[PDB]
Amino acid sequence: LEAKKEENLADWYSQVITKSEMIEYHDISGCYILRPWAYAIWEAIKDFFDAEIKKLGVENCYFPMFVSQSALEKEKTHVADFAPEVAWVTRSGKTELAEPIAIRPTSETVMYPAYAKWVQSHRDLPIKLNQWCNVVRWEFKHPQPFLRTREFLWQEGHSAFATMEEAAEEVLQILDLYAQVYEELLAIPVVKGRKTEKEKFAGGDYTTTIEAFISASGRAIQGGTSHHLGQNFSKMFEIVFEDPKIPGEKQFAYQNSWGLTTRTIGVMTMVHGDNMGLVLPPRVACVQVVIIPCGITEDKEALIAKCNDYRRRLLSVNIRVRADLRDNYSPGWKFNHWELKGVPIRLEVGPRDMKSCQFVAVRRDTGEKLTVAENEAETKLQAILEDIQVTLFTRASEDLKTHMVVANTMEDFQKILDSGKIVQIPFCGEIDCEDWIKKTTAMGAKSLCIPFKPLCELQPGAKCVCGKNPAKYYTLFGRSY
Amino acid sequence: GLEAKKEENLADWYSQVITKSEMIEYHDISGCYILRPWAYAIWEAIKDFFDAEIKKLGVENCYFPMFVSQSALEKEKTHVADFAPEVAWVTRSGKTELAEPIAIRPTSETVMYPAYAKWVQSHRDLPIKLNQWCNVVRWEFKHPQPFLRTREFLWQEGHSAFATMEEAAEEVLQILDLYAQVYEELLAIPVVKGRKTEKEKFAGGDYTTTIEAFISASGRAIQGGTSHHLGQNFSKMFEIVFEDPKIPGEKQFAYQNSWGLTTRTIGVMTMVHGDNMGLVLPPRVACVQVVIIPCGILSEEDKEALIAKCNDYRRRLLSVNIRVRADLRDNYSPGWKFNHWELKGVPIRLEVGPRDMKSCQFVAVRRDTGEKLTVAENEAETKLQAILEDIQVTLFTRASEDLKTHMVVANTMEDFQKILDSGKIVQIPFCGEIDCEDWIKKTTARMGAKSLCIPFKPLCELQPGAKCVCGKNPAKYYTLFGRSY
Ligand SMILES: Cc1ccccc1CNC(=O)c1nccnc1NCc1ccccc1C
Ligand SMILES: Cc1ccccc1CNC(=O)c1nccnc1NCc1ccccc1C
Ligand code: PRO
Ligand code: PRO
Ligand SMILES: [Sr+2]
Ligand SMILES: [Sr+2]
Ligand SMILES: [Sr+2]
Ligand SMILES: [Sr+2]
Ligand SMILES: [Sr+2]
Ligand SMILES: [Sr+2]
Ligand SMILES: [Zn+2]
Ligand SMILES: [Zn+2]
Repeated sequence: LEAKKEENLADWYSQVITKSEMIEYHDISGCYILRPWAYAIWEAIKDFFDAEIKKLGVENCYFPMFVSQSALEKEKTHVADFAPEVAWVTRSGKTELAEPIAIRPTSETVMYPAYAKWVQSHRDLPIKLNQWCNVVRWEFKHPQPFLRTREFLWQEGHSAFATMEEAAEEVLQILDLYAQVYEELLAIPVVKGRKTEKEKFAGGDYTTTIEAFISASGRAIQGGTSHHLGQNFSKMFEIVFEDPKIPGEKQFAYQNSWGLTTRTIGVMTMVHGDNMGLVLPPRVACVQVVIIPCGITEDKEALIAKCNDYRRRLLSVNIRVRADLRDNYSPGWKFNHWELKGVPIRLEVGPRDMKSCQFVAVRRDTGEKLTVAENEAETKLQAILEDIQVTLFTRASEDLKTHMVVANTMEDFQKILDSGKIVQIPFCGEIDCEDWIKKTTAMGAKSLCIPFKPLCELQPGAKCVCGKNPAKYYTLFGRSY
Repeated sequence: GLEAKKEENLADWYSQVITKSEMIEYHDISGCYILRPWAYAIWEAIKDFFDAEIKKLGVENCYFPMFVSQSALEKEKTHVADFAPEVAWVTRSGKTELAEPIAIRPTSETVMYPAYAKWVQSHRDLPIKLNQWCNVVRWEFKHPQPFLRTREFLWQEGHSAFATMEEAAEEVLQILDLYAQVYEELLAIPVVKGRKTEKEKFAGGDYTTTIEAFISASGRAIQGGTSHHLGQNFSKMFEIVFEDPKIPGEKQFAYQNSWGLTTRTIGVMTMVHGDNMGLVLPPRVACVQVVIIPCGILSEEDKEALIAKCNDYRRRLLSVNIRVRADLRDNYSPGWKFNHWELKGVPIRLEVGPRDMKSCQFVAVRRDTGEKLTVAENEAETKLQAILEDIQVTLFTRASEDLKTHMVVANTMEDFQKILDSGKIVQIPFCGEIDCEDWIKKTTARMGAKSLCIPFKPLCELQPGAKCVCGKNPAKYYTLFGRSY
């Protein structure tokens, strides 16, 4: 690895995702190849998230990718902010189609016409559906793998309820699931809050989000969204049901939508990566422990059989293990090779170590070498793997606890912002006031989220940073990624 | 209920079954359809089986971009010219025309193999075995059918690259056998293995092996999956070269394969095993093998014990890994739940009446035969298990017999069209020419019979010196002919 993280971060990120065999560059700008090393992280998120949403009653399905030109113009506010971001298919071959067809930037306009046919009574509720698919967002910003891409994989769960109470209860349920994915699988602490009126989902009531922080660039990034659509989309697609007790009364449905993309892997690379390469948390690592024979220079057949000893012993306790037993490369090459890929534990077996009933476990995060007896293999490695997961989170929590501050004035909010930090400021919550913030912070700082539990309680009567309107709440501000 | 009959109008019967079973919902755009969770669970059941089998062969999962460039598609010329009229093109961002239209993938050959060239440099960089589960757009202007003939479908596509051609030719038949296991062991659908003719083969590749199924209701056959050996025709155009391990400087081209399996599997399952009373699911891919339905609806205290007895059955059937659901919904009638789960094709319906609860009795109803057999509260773990395996074999026996009745052999063009108009598929001696294959489709329609596959094990060996049905060229093999979807 030639680039450093504190110096050239952009070139460091490109070398890390490629040398770790996670990302391969295509030739259409905005598209990237998810190699099996990075795809195994996405499946680990799928098998965890799917097991949680199916407890809540959500069922997986799949909807068409194509949207007709008439279906996109059904919800006016939904097509406003999405019009410049949508890609249209106008012909197949050299034959122009009947009507231009769009690729889905989101499946709200595709499913809700079907929700209207399925919802006809109170018994046909609640509907809870989810799908793992791909979407196209034709944005004119600089693409970066995982983080910002035109095409990306995600999940989108759409749920219609008969009451606003049960709909509001699922919004916070899904948002806390997204928090578990970042904190308990990726070891990334995030801040849960609400979006402002300018950066909320178009055509919806309110948007909840989780904001992760990257100390290498001093920028924050949104990791997931969970919107409460209210009756906005159900009033335009005629998603109504009959009241169970009152005869003849028909009430509109209350709908929610929530999503989580593959930038979860990107934030993991940005938060835990170092100048030695990738760093995978043991919870999502494709290979947790790699076994490498050392000191090879004819008693070698026993050393290989002893590496196969640790390999099968770790498989029975259900620990993802890989045995690199290639004779083409030196043990020093394998050390560099698997450190770039982020394998949490390196299991070194030497000739004298084998005959001594001991081995060496090297931690990817700290580089510490711990000699472990042969009998304690399954139990000590299970303890170090759990310790690496927490260590990556505590160190990430320390960088988030110290880079998030409070500022009540504009110049002190401006000063701390240029020091690579995100700030919570008393904010009035107006669009015309937020545009001025991004105009004077310059690249300019945008709103991140209105945190549920802010760092400090807002003083009653305290004004906003603009000095003209009274402040409504503390809003986390900063530059986005 | 069901407003159509399978023998009367199969087209309307197909629309009623796929929708009333809550599998397919129609989309605003023709040719595109919605995969509801009941149909998606059938595809997920195929996924967990086929994924674990290719994992044992060294294949790893990944995901490639859905957009292909105009330069990469025009590399292999024979491949693009055959796919060109069905390639959806992205030509607009918002209300602005792009300076260079990009295409949506109808297959990921021209997308992955450029990356295969960068990865393959040494001999140890082989073999590369990569698979991906994704959707594919093939915007054909022909008559669309749900599952069977859709413009967008979910599928899997594995792309392998080997150093020697022996391992490549070996894996083609390995994947082809896995496709047969998906249809025979799981879907209980008998398939015939064979190679595709030069007309129906994969353009730009070497040879194409495929599986074929028969639908007795329409008398038409259908392709269930393909496994193409690409040879070096693709590695030569994308420069996928590896240095020779012994000969210094000399670089060799890699032998490649490609295989795909689509969601058409579900449509073939519904077309073959579906009856006039709804869907019929094989117990292997059954999302719900047995359904507990509390029937008999007075005594609310005993009625609570009836729901309690339902949970005991659902709790005991889980210990034997029998997929069970207890429909304890107090907002639906038991008669509603009967035909509702019958339309979904649940293999067994476990009904429990109040008199049966107070007498060590319960009734199990088979979906394939409709046998209402009363079983005691003792063999609930063994009898239902014996029925589930008896349902799987019975469905496969009816379909394997239907194939033997309608797959015959004819040696003259006269006997060809006669048995073809009887709703059967026929194995004929064929010369293998593209022009002769086009003449067969035109003559047998005056609706045209197409070549299905060249069976590896035909019904009869070609007699030495046999002539084709055309009479102008010697026959090379027996080919399965018949009308197709
Ligand atoms: C901003 C930009 C710049 C250049 C090109 C394209 C794009 C657009 N693409 C995205 O915003 C993006 N890309 C990958 C993964 N997640 C994403 N959204 C993030 C996202 C979207 C929806 C729900 C939840 C989340 C976390
Ligand atoms: C023929 C037609 C008519 C009208 C509109 C569109 C289409 C095209 N549709 C397909 O080719 C299709 N559709 C769904 C499932 N499998 C498919 N191919 C079948 C298939 C392809 C590749 C590998 C394996 C299989 C079994
Ligand atoms: O696009 C979005 O942001 C929401 C969440 C997933 C579905 N729609
Ligand atoms: O499209 C096809 O038919 C082949 C098989 C999967 C990849 N390409
Ligand atoms: Sr009213
Ligand atoms: Sr009302
Ligand atoms: Sr492999
Ligand atoms: Sr040469
Ligand atoms: Sr050569
Ligand atoms: Sr001749
Ligand atoms: Zn203000
Ligand atoms: Zn001929």
